[PDB]
Amino acid sequence: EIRIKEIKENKLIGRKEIYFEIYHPGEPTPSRKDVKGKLVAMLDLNPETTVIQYIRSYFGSYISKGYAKAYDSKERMLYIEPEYILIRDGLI
Amino acid sequence: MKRTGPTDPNLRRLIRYLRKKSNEYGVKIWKDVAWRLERPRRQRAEVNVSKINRYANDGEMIVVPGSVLGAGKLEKKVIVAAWKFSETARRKIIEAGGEAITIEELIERNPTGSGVRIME
Amino acid sequence: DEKEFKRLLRVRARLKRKKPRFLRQEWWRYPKFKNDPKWRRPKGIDSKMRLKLKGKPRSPSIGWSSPKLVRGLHPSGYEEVLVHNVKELEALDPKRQAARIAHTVGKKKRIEIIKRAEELGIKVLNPR
Amino acid sequence: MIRRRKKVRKLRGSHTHGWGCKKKHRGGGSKGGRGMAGTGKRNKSKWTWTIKYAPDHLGKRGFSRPPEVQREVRVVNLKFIDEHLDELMQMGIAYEEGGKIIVDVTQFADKVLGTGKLTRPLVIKARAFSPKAEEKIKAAGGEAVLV
RNA sequence: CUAAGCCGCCCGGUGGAUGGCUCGGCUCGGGGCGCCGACGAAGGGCGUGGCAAGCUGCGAUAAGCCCCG
RNA sequence: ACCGAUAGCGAACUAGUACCGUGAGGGAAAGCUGAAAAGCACCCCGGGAGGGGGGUGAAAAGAGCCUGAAACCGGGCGGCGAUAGGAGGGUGCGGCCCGAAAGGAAUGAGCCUCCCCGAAGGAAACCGCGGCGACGCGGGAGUACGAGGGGAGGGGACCGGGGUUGCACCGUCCGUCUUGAAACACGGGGCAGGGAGUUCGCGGCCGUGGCGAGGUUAAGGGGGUUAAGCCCCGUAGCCGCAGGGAAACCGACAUGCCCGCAGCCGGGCUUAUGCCCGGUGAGGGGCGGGGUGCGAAAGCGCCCGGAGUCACGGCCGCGAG
RNA sequence: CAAACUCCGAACCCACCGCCGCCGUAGAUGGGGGGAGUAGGGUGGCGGUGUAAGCCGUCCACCGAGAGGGGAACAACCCAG
RNA sequence: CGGCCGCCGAGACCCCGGCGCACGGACCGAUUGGUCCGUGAUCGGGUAGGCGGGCGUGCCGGUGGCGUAGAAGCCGGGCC
Repeated sequence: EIRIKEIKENKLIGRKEIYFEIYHPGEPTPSRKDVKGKLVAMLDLNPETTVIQYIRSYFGSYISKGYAKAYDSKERMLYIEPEYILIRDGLI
Repeated sequence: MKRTGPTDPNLRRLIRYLRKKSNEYGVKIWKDVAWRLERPRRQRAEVNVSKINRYANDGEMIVVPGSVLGAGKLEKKVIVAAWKFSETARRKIIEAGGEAITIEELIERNPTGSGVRIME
Repeated sequence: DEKEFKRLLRVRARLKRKKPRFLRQEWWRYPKFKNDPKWRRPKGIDSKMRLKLKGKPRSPSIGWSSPKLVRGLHPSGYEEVLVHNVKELEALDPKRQAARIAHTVGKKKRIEIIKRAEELGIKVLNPR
Repeated sequence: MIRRRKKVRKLRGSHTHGWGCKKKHRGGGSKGGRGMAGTGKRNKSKWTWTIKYAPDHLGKRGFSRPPEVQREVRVVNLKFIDEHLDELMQMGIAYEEGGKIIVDVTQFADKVLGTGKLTRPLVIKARAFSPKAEEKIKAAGGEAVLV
C-alpha cells in the first residue's frame, strides 16, 4: 500500500523526487527491493536510473515514510548520487 | 550501563550492510565482522603491521574489525581491509606492496569472503 | 483487515469502559488533592493500596494497555492530527486521518482551514 | 558523544536516594573516621581493609639519594634503532659515510640495550653498551664504536 | 411544597495565588578611575519651600546666588 | 544559556526606614486603573457612611482600581434528609436530576424478532440395570446450552458520560522507627507559595569520539570581530614506549613449541537450516627461553613477543559546610 | 545406672566415581570490572539451660519483603504465590 | 465414633481475546532505536537496593508556527 504524497521535478539536476508513505498494518517494514519494484511498476520509472534515498519507520506507527529519486540518466546518477548509495542500491 | 553501540552513522550502515550481505550470500564471515565491529568502543580491536606480517602469507586477504596501526615492519604483499588505517600503517602496507582498502571495497571484490582471515 | 480493525476497536472500547480512574490514595479527603486529581504510587510501609488489599482502589499496570493496532486512535477510528494552518491541513490523508484545529487558531484562519478541508474531503473533529 | 541525565533526576521521588535506612549517611560516624582515620595505627576500624588492599601504608622503608646527585642514563634499543633509522636519517642522527652506514646515538642516548633484532649492518657510536647488544651487532656484522 | 445537617454546580463576599510586565538586584573577560583633612575632613545635630509632613537637595544668600560655553 | 516581587542585595517603594533592647547591637512589611481622568454631571432615599437611577469608557478596569486561583462564608438549584453503626472508600446495578459543543449516532441509538458458526465446559424428560439408602451406571449425548465471532428484518432518538443517593458484599486513615501499627507509640485544623545529593581537587570504572608508538597541550602570542564568540601558532610540562632493586647498579621473545574458540578450506548426511569428521587457526590458554632482587647454587618474587594518550558525558570513593 | 563410659551400633549425613534426570553454544561451570543494601530479626520443629515464661544456638519452611480464598476476628496455621 | 452419597466453594487449574518482558530471526532508521514474525509447563508479588524507558517545568542555539477575527493564566466539561 503506497500513497505518493509529493512528486517534484528538478531540471537543474534532472531528477524526479518522490515522497510517499507505505501503509503496512500488521506487517514488517517492506524491503528496499520490494518498495523499488512496486514504485517502478506503478509510476513507470526506469529501474536502472532510480534509487531509494531512505525508508523510515516511526515508533508504533504502521505508516513508513519513504523518499526516492529517479534521475534522467545514468550519467546524472553517477555524477550526483554517491558511491555508498550506489552499492546499497546495486545499480553499479 | 547499557551499550549504545557505535555513534557513527556510517559504521552503523556498514554493520547493517554486512548483516544483509551475509544473509544474501549464506556466509558467516560478514555477520562475525558485524558483531566484532559492534563490540564496545573501549574494547575495539587494534592490530599492528607487525602482527599482520607475522601471521599473514603473500597475497592473502585480511580483515580487521577495527583500527590498523603502523608499529613494526611489514614484508608481505597482503590486501588489508579495516575500518581505520593509520597514515604510517597505510604507507607501510603500500610500500610492502599490498592494498589498504575499506570493508565495503573488500565485500565488493570478494562477496563470498572465501579465504579471508579475520585479525584482531 | 477491516474486520479485525473493527473487532479491536470494540475490544478497546470495552476495556476502556471497564478501566477505572487511577487516583492518588486519600484523594477525596483533602481539597489539596481533590482539586488536583492525579495518581501517585503509594510507598508507605503500612499503605493498604501499596499492599493491594481488596476493598481498596487499584493501581495502574501494563495489562491495561490498549491493543497495539488501535492504540491512540480517535473513537471514530481515525488518527488525529493537530493542524495550525492550511499548509498543515493539506498534508493529511483524507482516507485514514482526521484534522483537529489547534485551540489557539483564530476565526479568520479557521474559516479558511474549514473551507479547504471541506473542498479536500478531510474530516474535521472540531468544526468551529 | 553520549550524554545522560544524572541519577538524582531518577531518584527525585525515592525518599532515600539509595542510601538504605534513614539513619545512615550522617557524618564521620557513618564513615567510621574522617579521611584515612582507622587505618590501623591507633584505631583499627579499617584494619581489615588496610591489611588487604593497602599494604605498606604504615611503616618505613629504605632511603633515597638526593636528586642533586642523581644522574639519568638514557637508554635505547637495537629494535628501536632498526625501526626508526629513517627518522634518524631525516633528523641527521645517522648518515652514510662512504660505504658503511653510521649512527651517532650520542645525541639522544647514553647506553644501548640489547632488546630485539638488528638485521642490516650498521655502525653505532655510543658511550655505554650491553653484552647482548654487542653479541647481536657482531653477529649481524655491524660495529659498535665505544665513544 | 420536612427543620437542622451532608455532597455537587452557579452566583456574591473574603482573600491575594497564578499569568503578563520591570527605572531594581546578582555575576562577569575587557576598558576607565582611584585617596579627603588645621586653607578645618568623613560622620552627625539643627534649620531651609506660599500652601511642606517624609525622602532628596541646599545652609540665615538656605529644593538656592554669580560668570564663560 | 543568572532572578522576575515569599525570587533577586536586607532594601525595585519617604530602607538600614518604621520598630526592639539601658547598652553593645538587632531589624521588617510594602510594585501594577485606564489609550486618554474622560476619576461619575443631575434626580430619589439616608443624620452620615452609603444605596438606587442616570452618565464616561472598546472593556468598570471605580481609585477598597490588570487577571482574581485555593481555603472559608452567604444565597439559589439537583440529590438525600428525624428506627440507624463504622477510617467516610471499593465492585455492580437501581431511583431522582443534568446532558448544545468537544464522544458515538437519522449513512441509524437504546430496544424487538429471526438465522449460522463456536473453545474450555456441559444438563434433563424417558427407557434398562446395580445398591438397604442417599444415589449411581449404559442410551438419550458430547444433545439443549455455552465466552465470543457473523448475517437479516422491524422501530425511529437515544447511548456513552456526569451529580447525589439506595441496596448486597467487602474495607480498622496517611507518613515513620520497629520482629511486630488501627493502636492507649511519634509527626498529622484547612489552603496557597517556598523547601533538601550542589561546586571544586585527586583517584577507580564504564558509554562514545579523535589520533596512534605516540598522545595532548598549560601560561601566553598573532589574525579577525560590536563582542570574551571564530582561525592559527605555542613541546614548557604530563602520561606511554623497560623492568628489577632500599641503594650502588644492572638491563629482557619484533614468536622456539603445544592446546585451541570464532572465521576460512575439504569431505559425509540432511529438502533447506543444521549436524559430524579432518586441516589452518587472529584473539585466548599453557610450556620453553630471557632481565633483575635474594642466594654458594638450585630455586622463587616482579617483569619481558608494542597500546597508549586526549576529550565529552555518567556512577562511585576521599577532603572541603 | 552414666552429657564429660563403650565389647557393639542404626536411621542419617558427607567425600569421590558411573549412570538416569535436569541445565548449557539463544553461551552454563568459571573469570574480570561498576554499584549497593545488610551487623536489632520474628513464628515454627530440634538441642543446651530455666519451676515456667524466657535466654542462647540450630533447621530455611512462613511473616519480615506477600495479594486472593478460610480458621469469628489473627504475622506465623490450611489452600494458594 | 466407624463409613458412604450428592452438592456448594478462590486471582489456584483449563479455554478464548489483549498488554508487556526475556531470548532468537527478517526488514528498515544519518546518536541509544523502529515494524513484523517464532518460543516461553520450564516469563509477569515485592521492602532495602541495582538497571532500562518515558511524562512535566525555566532559559539558550536552530527549525516549523500560532495570536486583538483574541496569547498566557483561571473555572466547569469531552476525548486520548
